[PDB]
Amino acid sequence: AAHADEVFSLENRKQQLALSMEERKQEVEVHRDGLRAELRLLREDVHR
Amino acid sequence: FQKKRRLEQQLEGQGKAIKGLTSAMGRLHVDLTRVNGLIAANSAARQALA
Repeated sequence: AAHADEVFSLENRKQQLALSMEERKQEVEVHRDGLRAELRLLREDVHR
Repeated sequence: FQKKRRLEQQLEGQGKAIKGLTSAMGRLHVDLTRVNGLIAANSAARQALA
């Protein structure tokens, strides 16, 4: 029972780490996308 | 003769109890082996997950 509890806790922590990583990675993805949009608008303005 | 018959009946009762206890011991020994195997498997799983 003790071993099973340890294994179950480790599996929960693994899955939660994976999901939190997915969330944070998407957040940085959209942040970088916004930075890229600002970048391209700046480039066209400076070229004109 | 009544006394002898009664003592005999007690004898077969005790013999049946002995045989039942031996059967229970065999079952519990099998469960011992199975549980220890599960212990080992879950220990390996714990190391892998860590």
